[PDB]
Amino acid sequence: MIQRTPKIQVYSRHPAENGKSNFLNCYVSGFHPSDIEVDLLKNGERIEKVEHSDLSFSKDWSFYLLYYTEFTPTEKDEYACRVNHVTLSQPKIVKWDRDM
Amino acid sequence: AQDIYRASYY
Amino acid sequence: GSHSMRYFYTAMSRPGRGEPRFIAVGYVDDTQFVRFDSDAASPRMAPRAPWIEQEGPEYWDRETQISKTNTQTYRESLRNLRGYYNQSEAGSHTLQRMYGCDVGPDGRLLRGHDQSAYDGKDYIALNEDLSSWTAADTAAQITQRKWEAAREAEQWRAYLEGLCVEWLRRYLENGKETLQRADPPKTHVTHHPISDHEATLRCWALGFYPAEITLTWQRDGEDQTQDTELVETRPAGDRTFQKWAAVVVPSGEEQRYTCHVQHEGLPKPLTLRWEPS
Repeated sequence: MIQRTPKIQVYSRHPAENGKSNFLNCYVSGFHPSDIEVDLLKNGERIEKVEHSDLSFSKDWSFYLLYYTEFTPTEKDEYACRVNHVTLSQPKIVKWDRDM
Repeated sequence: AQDIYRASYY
Repeated sequence: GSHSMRYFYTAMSRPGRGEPRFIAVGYVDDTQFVRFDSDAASPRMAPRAPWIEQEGPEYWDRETQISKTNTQTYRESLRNLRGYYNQSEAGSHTLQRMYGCDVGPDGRLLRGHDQSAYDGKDYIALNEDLSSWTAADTAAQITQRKWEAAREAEQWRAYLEGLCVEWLRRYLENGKETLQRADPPKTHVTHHPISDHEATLRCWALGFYPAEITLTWQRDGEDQTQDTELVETRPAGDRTFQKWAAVVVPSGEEQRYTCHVQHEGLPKPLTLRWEPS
């Protein structure tokens, strides 16, 4: 039956300013079915207390979810998003890039 | 506000 | 402009894992305002926009009640379709529904909507006349015959032409600042050298609402439409949206390139160039 691979975008709420507080977003969409798991990573280890938007879906019935957390960008800390879903052979990691 | 009738069974 | 109310329902069996789960979200335009999750601490209809909080205890009771029986009846509905399609009670299945109102800028009804999918596939859809259905297959024809024969069929339609429109107009008033003032994009262009002879120009649209937006790159007069990288419009996390468009340019020639931004919150289209500094 319908199985649709998730699209992933990692990005901040506001333009990344080293030292100033912000929000790290992992937006996953275009996936079916709705069972999916995702953690944000700081330097490679999961982040505590990550909230997420309530399950919704687009006009072609694919789901979407916004995973986020408060964070503070440093010049040095690597943040990322780790996503798994039945369509994936193994958990996919998307690195955060402040320019995208 | 939701429509109660859209709790009707398929 | 036009405005829309939508309820999105997801009902997912998880055999051997738990009871079927039921989630409802409601939207006015691109703003989510209510949420219900049958797995919650104690399942309640819960607010998610400022303006919905004006609603008294009477309101949150009806919506919680409707969603509590939604939770009961959609489990029944998954069993029917399990039966309609002759399916094992072991596999997991998904039922999705959308429904609601459209009203014009003067607040007159335009359209009602009611569509459902089952395991991602279109299943049944209400027609424009709001009083007849289109079925994807013979399973959905069973549902169609039940829905069309119901003593309640007129009251189904009366919801879309009546109560649904009344609440939409109300919500649009309770949050008229929120919901009736488009926020234009804060716009930037940024420069990203690729080699010594190529740079990436990235056009940013940020903080805008509603989500609909157009970002075009123009090399001189015409549109670089086949050389433009566009990401999907995406939520900022604060009820606004972001989007960017990017093009690779000859390192010397950045000024040949303009970004064109259209959004409901912009008087006229914007045009940006890369301003080095």
